[PDB]
Amino acid sequence: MYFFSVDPRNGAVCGSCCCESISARPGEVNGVMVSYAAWSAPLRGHGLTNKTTFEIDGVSVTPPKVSNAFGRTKVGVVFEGTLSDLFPNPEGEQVEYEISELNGPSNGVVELGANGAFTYTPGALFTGVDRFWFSINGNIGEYVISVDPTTSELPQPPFTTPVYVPAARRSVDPRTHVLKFVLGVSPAAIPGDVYRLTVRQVAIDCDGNEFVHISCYDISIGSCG
Amino acid sequence: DALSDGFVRLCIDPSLNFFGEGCKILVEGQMTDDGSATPDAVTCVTSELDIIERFGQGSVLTESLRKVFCTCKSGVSVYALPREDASVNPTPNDYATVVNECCFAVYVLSSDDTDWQENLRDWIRSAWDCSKPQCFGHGYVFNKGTLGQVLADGDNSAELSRLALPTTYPVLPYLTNAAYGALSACSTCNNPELNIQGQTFGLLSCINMPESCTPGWTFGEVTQLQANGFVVSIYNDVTNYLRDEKNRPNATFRDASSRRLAAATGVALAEFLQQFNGLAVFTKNTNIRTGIIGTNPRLMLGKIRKWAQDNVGTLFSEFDNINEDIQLLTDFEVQPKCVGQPGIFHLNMRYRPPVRGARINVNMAPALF
Amino acid sequence: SVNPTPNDYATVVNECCFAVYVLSSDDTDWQENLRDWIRSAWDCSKPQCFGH
Amino acid sequence: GLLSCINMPESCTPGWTFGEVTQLQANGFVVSGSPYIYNDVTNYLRDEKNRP
Amino acid sequence: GLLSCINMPESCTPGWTFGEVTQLQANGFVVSGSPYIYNDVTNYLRDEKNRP
Repeated sequence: MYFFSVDPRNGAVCGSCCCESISARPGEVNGVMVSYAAWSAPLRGHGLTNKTTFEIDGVSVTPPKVSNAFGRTKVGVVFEGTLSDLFPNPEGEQVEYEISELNGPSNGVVELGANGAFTYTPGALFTGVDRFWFSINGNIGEYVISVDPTTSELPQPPFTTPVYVPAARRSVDPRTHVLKFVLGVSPAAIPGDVYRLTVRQVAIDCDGNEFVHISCYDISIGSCG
Repeated sequence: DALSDGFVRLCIDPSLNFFGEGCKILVEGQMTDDGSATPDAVTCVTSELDIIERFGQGSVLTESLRKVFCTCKSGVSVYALPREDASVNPTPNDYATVVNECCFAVYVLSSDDTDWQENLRDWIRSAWDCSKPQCFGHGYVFNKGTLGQVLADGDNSAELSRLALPTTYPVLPYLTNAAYGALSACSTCNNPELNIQGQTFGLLSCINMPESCTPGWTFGEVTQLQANGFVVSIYNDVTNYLRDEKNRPNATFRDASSRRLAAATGVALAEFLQQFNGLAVFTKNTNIRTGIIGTNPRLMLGKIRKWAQDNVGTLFSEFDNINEDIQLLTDFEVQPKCVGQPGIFHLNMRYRPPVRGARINVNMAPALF
Repeated sequence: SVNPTPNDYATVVNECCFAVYVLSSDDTDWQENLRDWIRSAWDCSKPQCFGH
Repeated sequence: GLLSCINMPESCTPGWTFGEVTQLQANGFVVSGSPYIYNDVTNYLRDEKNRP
Repeated sequence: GLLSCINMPESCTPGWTFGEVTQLQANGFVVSGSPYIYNDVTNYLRDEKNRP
């Protein structure tokens, strides 16, 4: 659990510009707590509010080699798919595929064929979305399947970004001025990449007005811990 | 040949280089498109070989960096910002993007346009601000014109060393300017105490001006220039200050030596204070325990004072009332305790440039027997 | 007569050091080749037993 | 390290040249140039997995 | 500095005159005015950059 303290804005780790540092390993889902106690306590009021805003920007991305793919099968019916038209294998190289058991399916089982073929049998009595993470010759990508409840269809979810912050897992403790949130890292994040997360937290005075505060953290996707 | 074994491995190369470069002067000037290089892009040029088809043949920058490439034989890391062309003087330049945190000690701007000079001034003063990231840059610019104009066409900026030139000066102005800066850098970029004046420490090598009888600025004009500011040639390597916030006399920030030594003290104290990171600083009971690395605000002030009592004479001069010149106040001390937060401190010192020699009025009065 | 270019100089003369070299020709190519060879008795990636 | 009793027939070209030597000096071997010995190391390059 | 075993016929106007002599010397080419040699230098006039 990361624990950071905010500057109380008195002109009183600059690193490169201002933003802090957060190491991260591909696949992990960690938690971060930032204490606005230093900044919001002198402003005697009603503490923070639940109006945080997060934004992710990449200053080092290393564009992905493999690509992703979608799927819209039905309930109970088996699904078939290929894994050869994903990796463009520019220079002549073995196309050895692999399905990591750490990041396999969630409500089914795959059957990796001999040449990039796979058979996805969804769990009986199950309708929704599922993902899995393949590794085509060291480079990792994801395959998403949408199992539909045999009526018509199911919408298309967004392919998860390398570094993300979950939709609704943030919280604020106005009695201690602490913001809790989660940092999710895709297994497809390439080591060495560096992303930037910017936060805009709003405190409130005893009359219902607002006090804005902006900060960053540089998330370094590093391998081996 | 006794070298077969593999123990010694020798490379007999004439053009070797060992020096730790440093000394990162920047040159700015318009260009001709002959130079095959991206404009508006800082380029740490090598020695001559990569020339005119890198910055623009013929144009001002060519001669400027030629003089600079001249002068100093070894010691500097020349940097060039080849601005592009367009009562014309294409100078517009708010470009803190192209030139940024990578910091340059000396600056030379080969353009008499007031606006360009003032923009460079602003950029340097921004760098020289209380902002925690510091590099302490200094610039050098030229300024021709008549006495009235030269006086009028000036300011208070002490971050430049605006050079004055009469409207008779044979050599093309910017030329000398470059040389000036060049010499200074390569000379002082290790010893800041040195001051570039007289004949031995400061004579511009690459000038070769045609000799005459009528010099230029007459004695009166010389006094005007000197007192007011400008560095009329070289002699009197001051930076035009003449004033302060409200009260005019501020002798301290007059000499360039003072400015370089002040930057030296700044970087020294910055690289020194960092041994107070971590530490743990008790500020309520003021009683560090037994067996825990820690310090108290009073102890910190003591340390700071001890430090400032060693560099004296070499960086500072005497520190008249040490009890008042160096003050360290904690956040809680000044602010009545509602808005106080442990960790914040305020240090304030009193810079006094080491007094140097100056005029020695002589009054020899002969007599007999 | 199209004079020959005995370029190789690697195997013909291995690391057998000779103080003085005497080329008897006007072929700019031949001269350049000998130049390159002697520019190997003064490199870094060898014991450099030299010669002019 | 000068192997005394070898009396090798003097020649003008070695076996392993500089490259392949430099190569198997990183890889532990006991390359010999009369012929003298140098780089008297053992064929040890790596502990259990951490090679360096 | 004498090339004794040459024995060239006689002097009328030996090759390069003074001007050409000095020009080639500046360009780094030994001139042999029995012709004695002088300026026994090599053809070296400039490094990566530095001319003098």
